[PDB]
Amino acid sequence: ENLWVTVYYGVPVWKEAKTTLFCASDARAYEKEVHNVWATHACVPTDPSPQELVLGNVTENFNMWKNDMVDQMHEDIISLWDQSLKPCVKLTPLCVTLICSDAGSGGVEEMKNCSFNTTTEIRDKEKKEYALFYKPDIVPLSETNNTSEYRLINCNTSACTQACPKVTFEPIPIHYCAPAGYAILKCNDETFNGTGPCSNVSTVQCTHGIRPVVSTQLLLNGSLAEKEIVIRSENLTNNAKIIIVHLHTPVEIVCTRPNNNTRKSVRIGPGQTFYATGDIIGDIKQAHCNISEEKWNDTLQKVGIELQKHFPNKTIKYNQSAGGDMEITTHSFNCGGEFFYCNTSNLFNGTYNGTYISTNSSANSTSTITLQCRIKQIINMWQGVGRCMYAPPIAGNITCRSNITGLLLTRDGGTNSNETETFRPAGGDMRDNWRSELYKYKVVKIEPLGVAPTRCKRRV
Amino acid sequence: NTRKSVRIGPGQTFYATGDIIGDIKQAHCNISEEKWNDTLQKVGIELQKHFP
Amino acid sequence: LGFLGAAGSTMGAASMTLTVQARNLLSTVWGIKQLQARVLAVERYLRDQQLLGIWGCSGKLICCTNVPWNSSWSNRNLSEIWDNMTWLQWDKEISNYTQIIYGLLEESQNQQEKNEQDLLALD
Amino acid sequence: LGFLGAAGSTMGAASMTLTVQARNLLSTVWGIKQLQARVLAVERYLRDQQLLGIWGCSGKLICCTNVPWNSSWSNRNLSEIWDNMTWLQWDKEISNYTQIIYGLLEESQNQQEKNEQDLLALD
Amino acid sequence: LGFLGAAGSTMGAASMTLTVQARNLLSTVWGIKQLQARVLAVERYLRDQQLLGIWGCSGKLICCTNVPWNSSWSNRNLSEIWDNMTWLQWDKEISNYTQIIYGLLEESQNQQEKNEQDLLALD
Ligand SMILES: *[C@@H]1O[C@H](CO)[C@@H](O[C@@H]2O[C@H](CO)[C@@H](O[C@@H]3O[C@H](CO[C@H]4O[C@H](CO)[C@@H](O)[C@H](O)[C@@H]4O)[C@@H](O)[C@H](O[C@H]4O[C@H](CO)[C@@H](O)[C@H](O)[C@@H]4O)[C@@H]3O)[C@H](O)[C@H]2NC(C)=O)[C@H](O)[C@H]1NC(C)=O
Ligand SMILES: *[C@@H]1O[C@H](CO)[C@@H](O[C@@H]2O[C@H](CO)[C@@H](O)[C@H](O)[C@H]2NC(C)=O)[C@H](O)[C@H]1NC(C)=O
Ligand SMILES: *[C@@H]1O[C@H](CO)[C@@H](O[C@@H]2O[C@H](CO)[C@@H](O)[C@H](O)[C@H]2NC(C)=O)[C@H](O)[C@H]1NC(C)=O
Ligand SMILES: *[C@@H]1O[C@H](CO)[C@@H](O)[C@H](O)[C@H]1NC(C)=O
Ligand SMILES: *[C@@H]1O[C@H](CO)[C@@H](O)[C@H](O)[C@H]1NC(C)=O
Ligand SMILES: *[C@@H]1O[C@H](CO)[C@@H](O)[C@H](O)[C@H]1NC(C)=O
Ligand SMILES: *[C@@H]1O[C@H](CO)[C@@H](O)[C@H](O)[C@H]1NC(C)=O
Ligand SMILES: *[C@@H]1O[C@H](CO)[C@@H](O)[C@H](O)[C@H]1NC(C)=O
Ligand SMILES: *[C@@H]1O[C@H](CO)[C@@H](O)[C@H](O)[C@H]1NC(C)=O
Ligand SMILES: *[C@@H]1O[C@H](CO)[C@@H](O)[C@H](O)[C@H]1NC(C)=O
Ligand SMILES: *[C@@H]1O[C@H](CO)[C@@H](O)[C@H](O)[C@H]1NC(C)=O
Ligand SMILES: *[C@@H]1O[C@H](CO)[C@@H](O)[C@H](O)[C@H]1NC(C)=O
Repeated sequence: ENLWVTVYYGVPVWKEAKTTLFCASDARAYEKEVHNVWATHACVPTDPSPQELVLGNVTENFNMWKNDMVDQMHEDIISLWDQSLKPCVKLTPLCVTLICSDAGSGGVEEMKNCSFNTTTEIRDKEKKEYALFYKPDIVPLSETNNTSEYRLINCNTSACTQACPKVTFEPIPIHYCAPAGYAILKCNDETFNGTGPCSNVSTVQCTHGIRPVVSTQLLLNGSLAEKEIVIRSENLTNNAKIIIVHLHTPVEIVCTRPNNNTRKSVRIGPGQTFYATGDIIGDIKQAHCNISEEKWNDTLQKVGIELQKHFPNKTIKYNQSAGGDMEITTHSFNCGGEFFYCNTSNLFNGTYNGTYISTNSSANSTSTITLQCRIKQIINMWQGVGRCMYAPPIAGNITCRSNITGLLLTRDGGTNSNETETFRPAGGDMRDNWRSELYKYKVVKIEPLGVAPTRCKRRV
Repeated sequence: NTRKSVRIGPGQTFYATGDIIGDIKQAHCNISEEKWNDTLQKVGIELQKHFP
Repeated sequence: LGFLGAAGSTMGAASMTLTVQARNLLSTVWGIKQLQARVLAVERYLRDQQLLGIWGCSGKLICCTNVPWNSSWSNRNLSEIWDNMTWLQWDKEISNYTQIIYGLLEESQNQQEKNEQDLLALD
Repeated sequence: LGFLGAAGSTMGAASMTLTVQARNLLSTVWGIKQLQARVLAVERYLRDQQLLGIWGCSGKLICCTNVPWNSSWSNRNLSEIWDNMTWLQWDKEISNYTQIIYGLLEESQNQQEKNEQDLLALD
Repeated sequence: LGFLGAAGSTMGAASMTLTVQARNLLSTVWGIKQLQARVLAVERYLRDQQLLGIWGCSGKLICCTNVPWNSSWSNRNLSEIWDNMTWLQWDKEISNYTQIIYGLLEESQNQQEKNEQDLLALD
């Protein structure tokens, strides 16, 4: 008639906690005999059988703006980017004054000759060499009106470290897996705002293939949405929170380049050599990118018709960024080991007033949007603690036939009685891409012990 | 005055002593007299247990 | 059926699925994290095993203990407890009185062991 | 109580405090030392638990064996040992003969298991 | 006898020496390699202990399981196995059949535990 304490093993209860995570990669990336993909060879091989168990009738709170997986992702990418340049060449003796001039043959705009002198195997003798450095990597140091003295940009701040000429910067997928005694709750709701309750939560060992691309403004290769466009924001009231738009129908984007000569090898010490741009064989053409016109138009129209839900009696507008330097105001990414920084002025030129304009013309697919841009070599990413990379050039022509999946916008300062507020592309920190990728998941700790009062009593 | 910042390389900048504004005074230390006197006196009267 | 088969089900319905929910407790830069997760899994499994092994319930699910249940912990009848409430909110309201319960089972187990010692030494 | 509550008390009173003392066996420059200490704590606990598990006293705080007790090890009476001697000088006295006792418990466990196997396979 | 005292001895005489080969399973430049090897040894022992405990044979060296042995596996007479053969040839000609034996032991333990909880609940 009384009650006695009974211990239960295997009780399904959760606790919110933070822990370190594994690494999982496919077995097809281990066949390459050259060490590459920024050291993604030490991960345990994932099983070829993904297990996903759906929970019955439970709800769960979710918050992606205060998450531990995003911070661990950012710290892992920072530390592994800093680790891959340790045995590489240091660009210490390239701080010499560069006697630069325009080439005699042709115009060759956006490049300068910049011939210097460097030490041989003897510390006494020095020999003259030449290269072809890009225009944004060259700073005119000047005490008078001298139009020939130039120096390297990264010899003024820090670092001066070359990338090794054997690794690749391709985005190989990785999976973050919780250890034993931990699980990952994943929300499968199609209308997930980003913060709040979820009614279709499922327990998961670990995630899908996460592509760690490097991008600003627009978002490169990644997972799509499920049903419609989905808009995420922290507060959606202030003008300092970067709003994320997650698309449903991708838009094809390609990028090209002209032809370089080769990687001219210049020796600057015992064993340590660097590869610069030699001559240029062919013509001089701009390095551009192409995006389909009608796909971008009705994609931005769908973004307009669903961004008008939160602003029902207002019209939206688009323009460029509000000024700044090169690295923040331009959509920047990587392809084939070459970095691209391109303005998006022709992509954010429009407005939506609440009226849908259909485009029923199958014979007008010829029109495309072009984006003209330049290429940097000395790289200052992460906005600090970056250990500035000198990317070596690539000999042949390169192509970046890719996929677009998301947009990073930011509101402006809205004046009083305004109904035509504008949205601008945003740069910011690198946490936003992985936060847009790790929205579904939350790490959790299971506790398999419990107590309960029962009618059972042990034998005396 | 301040840390005079002298740059000797690509990012390796050190800070040396710059100027001095004012007069020149000697960096000193101060200890109360009677507290130190009776503290050393207590040290002596308790150290006298091991030396008769 | 692996992790969390009936995590939001009835209290009495979770008793028949305990044999399949607690089966997977053990089954450079990215080498240190693997080592730390490995050691942490070892710590969790060994702590769980010894804590289940102090009060004489090693390797046995649904273990019965002769310590009386005080009415100051729940003060509500067992019928609606075992057919109305899930595990999570029950764990939320029991979490303030876990150390006293663990001490009571430890004392009861040790007294039981001393009683068995005296009983076997009486012969 | 806490960390070694009956650390100096009566031998008989130190037999009812085994649970509250054995529970705490698992609970950059300064990152290697913490992990190494945690691993060696696991090493010591697993060695102790395995040594308890060899002679058939696994999961029991107090266990009895059938090996005879030689009088040459102690040559002392039971009553004043259990009511007058603290554990510390007792372990100091028996420390010259622990390996013989461990080997005798090991041999007695193996012989008892072989007799149990013969009796069980006889049927 | 220490390491492998009966690695080629009589099969019937090798059953008196399992304790000494089970007592010793745990006993900068090289601050990580020995740490990884030591943690690997700990998880090897823990995997062995969990695999022993998963079919109800924990804390007991020679445990018995009620699942039968099929005639398509060994088809050989017991007397000259236990009086003539050694362990190494047995591991040579049985190790290709071990996984289904482990599955049969797991299913037999599941059946035994389910009959045990049914008998406890019906009483
Ligand atoms: C988003 O998603 C897109 C789609 O996958 C990615 O684009 C791919 O980028 C990779 C580079 O990381 C491209 O791979 C490169 O292809 C070049 C051309 O390949 C053709 O020619 C070769 C023979 O030369 C054929 O074998 C092949 O089948 C093609 O017909 C190669 O020349 C490149 O070789 C380089 O890498 C190897 C391996 O390290 C080196 O040994 C070489 O010397 C050289 O350096 C390379 O293989 C791939 O082609 C692209 N896909 C498509 C469809 O074009 C984006 O990178 C991805 N991310 C972003 C941010 O956009
Ligand atoms: C950059 O200037 C160097 C000279 O400082 C050029 O190198 C010369 O190229 C001509 C080609 O007609 C050779 O005849 C000379 O012998 C070269 N001089 C050297 C190597 O010291 C170099 O061509 C210029 N760069 C470009 C792109 O024209
Ligand atoms: C060395 O780097 C510093 C940055 O720490 C440069 O300072 C600014 O650089 C930008 C980029 O050209 C200029 O627009 C600013 O006018 C510079 N000054 C300030 C106060 O912001 C500095 O110019 C670099 N050195 C040289 C010689 O260019
Ligand atoms: C809702 O929860 C109850 C818990 O009593 C469960 O029995 C029922 O199956 C759940 N509903 C669904 C559709 O799973
Ligand atoms: C570079 O070094 C060489 C050493 O051979 C020297 O003759 C020359 O004057 C230096 N300067 C330039 C601008 O070439
Ligand atoms: C929950 O997500 C799963 C994912 O496989 C899906 O099959 C299921 O239909 C979802 N539940 C509801 C109620 O839509
Ligand atoms: C941010 O959100 C909180 C609560 O959701 C709200 O009180 C606050 O006013 C918001 N911030 C701004 C700038 O509106
Ligand atoms: C974008 O911002 C500029 C900044 O003054 C403003 O003049 C312009 O009207 C805005 N819209 C467009 C479509 O350029
Ligand atoms: C991008 O294009 C716009 C429009 O032609 C132009 O004003 C701007 O200078 C270009 N470059 C950058 C870095 O924005
Ligand atoms: C935007 O589009 C209009 C009309 O298509 C065009 O006149 C204008 O030059 C474009 N660019 C900017 C920066 O307004
Ligand atoms: C650029 O490279 C691609 C490789 O996919 C090749 O098909 C194309 O012909 C190249 N461009 C030119 C102008 O040759
Ligand atoms: C991008 O879109 C194209 C066309 O739908 C598709 O073939 C490609 O697989 C997509 N990219 C990724 C990474 O899925």
